Amino acid sequence: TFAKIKFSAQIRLETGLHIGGSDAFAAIGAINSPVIKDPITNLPIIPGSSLKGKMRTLLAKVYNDILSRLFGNSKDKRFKMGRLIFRDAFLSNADELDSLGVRSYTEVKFENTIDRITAEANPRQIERAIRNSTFDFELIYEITDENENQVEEDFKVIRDGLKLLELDYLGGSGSRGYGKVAFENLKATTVFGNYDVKTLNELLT
Amino acid sequence: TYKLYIMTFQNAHFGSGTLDSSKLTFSADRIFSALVLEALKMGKLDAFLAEANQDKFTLTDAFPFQFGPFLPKPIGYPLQFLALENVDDYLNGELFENEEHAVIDTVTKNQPHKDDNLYQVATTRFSNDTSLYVIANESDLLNELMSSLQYSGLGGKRSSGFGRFELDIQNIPLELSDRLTKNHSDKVMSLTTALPVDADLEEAMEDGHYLLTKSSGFAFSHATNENYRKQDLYKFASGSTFSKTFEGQIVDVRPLDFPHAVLNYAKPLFFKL
Amino acid sequence: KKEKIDLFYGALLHNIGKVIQRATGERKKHALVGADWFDEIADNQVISDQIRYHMADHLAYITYIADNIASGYTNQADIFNVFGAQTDKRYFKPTVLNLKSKPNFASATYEPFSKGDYAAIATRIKNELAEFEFNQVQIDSLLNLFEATLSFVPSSTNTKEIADISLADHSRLTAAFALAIYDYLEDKGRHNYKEDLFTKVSAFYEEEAFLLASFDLSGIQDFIYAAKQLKARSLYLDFMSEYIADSLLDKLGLNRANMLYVGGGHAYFVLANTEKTVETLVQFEKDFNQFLLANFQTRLYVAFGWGSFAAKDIMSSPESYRQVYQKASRMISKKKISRYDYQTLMLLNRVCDICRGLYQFSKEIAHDHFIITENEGLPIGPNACLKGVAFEKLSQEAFSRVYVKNDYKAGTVKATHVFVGDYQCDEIYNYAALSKNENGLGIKRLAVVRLDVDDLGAAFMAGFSQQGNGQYSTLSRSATFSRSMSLFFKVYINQFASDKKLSIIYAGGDDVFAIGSWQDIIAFTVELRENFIKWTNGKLTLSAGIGLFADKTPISLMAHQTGELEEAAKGNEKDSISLFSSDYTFKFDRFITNVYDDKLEQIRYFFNHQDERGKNFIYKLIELLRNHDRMNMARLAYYLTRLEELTRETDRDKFKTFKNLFYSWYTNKNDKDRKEAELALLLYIYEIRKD
Repeated sequence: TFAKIKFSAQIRLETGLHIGGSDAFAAIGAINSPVIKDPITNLPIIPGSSLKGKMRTLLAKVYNDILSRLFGNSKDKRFKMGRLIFRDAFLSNADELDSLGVRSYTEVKFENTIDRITAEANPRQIERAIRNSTFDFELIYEITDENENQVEEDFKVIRDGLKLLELDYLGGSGSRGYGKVAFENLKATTVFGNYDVKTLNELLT
Repeated sequence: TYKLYIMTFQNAHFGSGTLDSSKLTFSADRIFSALVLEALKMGKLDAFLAEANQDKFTLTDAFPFQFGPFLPKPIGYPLQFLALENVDDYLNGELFENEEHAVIDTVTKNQPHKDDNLYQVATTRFSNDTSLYVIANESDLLNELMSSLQYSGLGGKRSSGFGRFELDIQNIPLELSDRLTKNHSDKVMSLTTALPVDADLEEAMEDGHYLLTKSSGFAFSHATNENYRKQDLYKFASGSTFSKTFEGQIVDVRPLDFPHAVLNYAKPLFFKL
Repeated sequence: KKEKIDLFYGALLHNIGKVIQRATGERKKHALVGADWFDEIADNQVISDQIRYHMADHLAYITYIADNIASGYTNQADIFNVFGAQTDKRYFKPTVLNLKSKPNFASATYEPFSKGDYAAIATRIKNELAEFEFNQVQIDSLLNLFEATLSFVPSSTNTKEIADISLADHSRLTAAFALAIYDYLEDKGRHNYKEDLFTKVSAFYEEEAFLLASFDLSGIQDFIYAAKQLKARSLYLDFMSEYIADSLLDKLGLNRANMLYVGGGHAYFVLANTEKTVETLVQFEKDFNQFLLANFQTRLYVAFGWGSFAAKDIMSSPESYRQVYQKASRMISKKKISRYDYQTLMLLNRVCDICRGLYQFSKEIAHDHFIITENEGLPIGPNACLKGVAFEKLSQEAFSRVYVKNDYKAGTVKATHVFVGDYQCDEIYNYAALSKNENGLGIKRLAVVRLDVDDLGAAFMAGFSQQGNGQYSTLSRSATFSRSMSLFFKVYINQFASDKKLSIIYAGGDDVFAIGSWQDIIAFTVELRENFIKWTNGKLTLSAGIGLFADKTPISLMAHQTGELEEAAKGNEKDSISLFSSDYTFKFDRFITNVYDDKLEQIRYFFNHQDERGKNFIYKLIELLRNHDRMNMARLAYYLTRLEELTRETDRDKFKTFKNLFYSWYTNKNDKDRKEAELALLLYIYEIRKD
């Protein structure tokens, strides 16, 4: 009864996002915070750790177990590495952003820090992705012997955690913009084994 | 022996000792532990152990596969990987490049509430053509477990993206499959991290040119509730050349007073030269 | 041993008359002059008679053959006259090693004198020497005395080809060969006579005595990698690389000056070629490697390799010498590939002990005397422990590793000098909270240098290969070159870091890693390169990567990022410096004489002598340097001409001069003066930022 029922969606940034980087040498007028990127393609990525942690911290606000068996726990011997594999999300519409005229897949937002009196400003350049970027998102959930009583309950947590991630920001300098995201085309499909996907695609969308 | 098992990764993590350092390839330890855990996740651990304890079961380490197979550098006769066409060309005396198969880059991550968790994870992002190909005895059980692995990842920090691959099970080129033995007697190279049984340790240590790797770390378990470190063994690396073939073992490196067996595939598979 | 000790002292005092032949000179032979001067110093009959008959009593014939094999008015030539250019002379000036003073860079004009101050050196020798016990306990400090004093006077100094090796190195190597001869003859057993094979026939030259042993402390680099602790760890490995040599010579019938190259991991020796020597070498290798298994578990491994070379192989011949090193390094590489014994892996496969030791040693790092105890802490060998002590001492020593001073610290007996270390000025969590100039403006930035010699492993065994197909390439020239590099990078660097707010974490020539505060970091790198090239007259250069980091950062990320910077500097032309980034990799000469001394002084002289232009003009110039289209030339032309007119007509001339210089090194097609100007503006706008 072992099945892998992979979720596949499209992350459309409804506001451009800035998922961090690694602190390197920045010059005087250069970018003070570049986005995390692919080293071989130089395109903006969304790491799977930055959806796992974000969705997990959103679902920890709702559900107090139910949370440990989807995101793992190094204690609690039955839930160690539980039931979800995230994946890095790459730009799906790289050509649709070349069609409607866009020079670079990242924008650079200039920004400052007016420091209460003296009232001297302090600028900043942070790099964002742009707000029609769409990322190829995958999420592998797994069916096993222990799953089969609690499979339906684990979709009212994944779908709820995507609905929460809609109305929260995603990955970075949000609470002042920066993270608005829409999930397009929620569909589930078995990529290994045998499981009916028609019953939860009705519950999706 | 039988067919290759081409594995296209795109951001895997193969940690060598620390989380901060990935090593571009995984030994037969890791692919065998992956197959054992994917057989335990299904209902078929004991069938895979019955196949693995049988003599004909082979696994070798992963080597790059940009367009053709690569092989580890034979230690000491005249790099780290050679093209399958360029092995005999290298052994008679030539020079090559250590081609860039991947970018090993680190990414800084944190846990935001804790304010003491600021870590780095080193990722081997492969280079749009490179795959890794374990050589194995083909079976329906093995292809079932391996096509299960391709949706379950491989390596470290998976469930965070790192290590999810896809299969291509291709036949061996006929100038490679001539040279894969287990019982030849003259000038052979191990292309998997093996360890001889004590009758052959003498003959391997005398006339052998080799490297030591320390296979240690924690034992993953669904039945312990805390994590115990394995028994920290040392084994002959890939590319280690010997006087002749030896017979290796599946080492039990279980923790002290531990429920199940923590195995370690160190049976060899050889390349003639 | 009473024969061997007298043989050793006579082999060092072989040519002590050759400084007394110079100070208060005569015409008579230097053998008689030294052997009569030595009679006024403690009057040892055997040693004095050995000096009477070294250049013609069975012991004296060993010294006679040792002079011949060691060999192969006018001032001492420098060792770097022999590398890859046949155009310099550049002699030295013989005074002293002061070890706490400025160097004596070889000048091209010191060929003349060779006479002046030798009376002072001879008085130093008479003062420290004359009250001497001549036991094997005091066998140590006489070598330190010779390398302190006789190290910059020349050898035989006749116009023949050598002209280069010092007296303190000819005597050292002569004592090496003399002890090796005595061991080969006494363990072959035949010694009747010593004279019977040496003085009367030269058939002794054509057989294999003299195994050149060696080792290699593998895994030294990855062992090193909470930053003073890293300096303590590197110095721990340095004392292990000393103690291996010292104990290996203790198990033999030898001492130091059966030695060559040390430092880093490598070391080279000269031994007997008896069976006794090779079985005690294999025994000592096995014992020390199972020590390293007991404490370090394959992270460190010693691999002794050796090659037996005949005496006429060094006499000349240019290819068989490298064949001797090839035999040696082939055995080292074979044991490096085939690490272990059989049961040492069988037995092997079935809060902290030494980290508490390294913590206590990181506390004790500030001392100078280092003592070898039976059980104190920090094991550096089988039945050995290593402690750092002050002069509150006299608790059961076995060696005293005195620090870089080696003359003023050489007051206690059993004193081996070590050359490592020093200048930790302030603690590392304050180097970015400094820089903080007295005017109060500057950017709070740690910086770190990693500089290494370019082409150094090629240098040690192939630097002397250029001048002449019949290459010079002596054992003694390789010894003096290694001594020069260890004397530069491990001693003199503490004087190039004299008051420069930094801390040198480790330094060996293979790599020099120095964190600090960034103005003095760049000043330290520039002074180090210029003093190095005055030290070496080119022909051997160094390349550096200078990172720049905020405070409260790791030293693993930091060291790795500036390692990537030094590798991007290696990739350029391997004579290059990469400030701060993966671009900006300038050649080092263009960085010194065309960024500091040319462009940044002309930027600083502009913006400090006018009030109307400020930071904003500089930022808008940095942007136009960073973009540089063909259009930005016209846009920069319009900008600078547009700001001509806006000046006060009293500063319009000075702004016009700066306009012409900036436009001229903007529109220069060669792309040298554009990225150099961009870096000069980055450094200038760094050094004038307020809080």
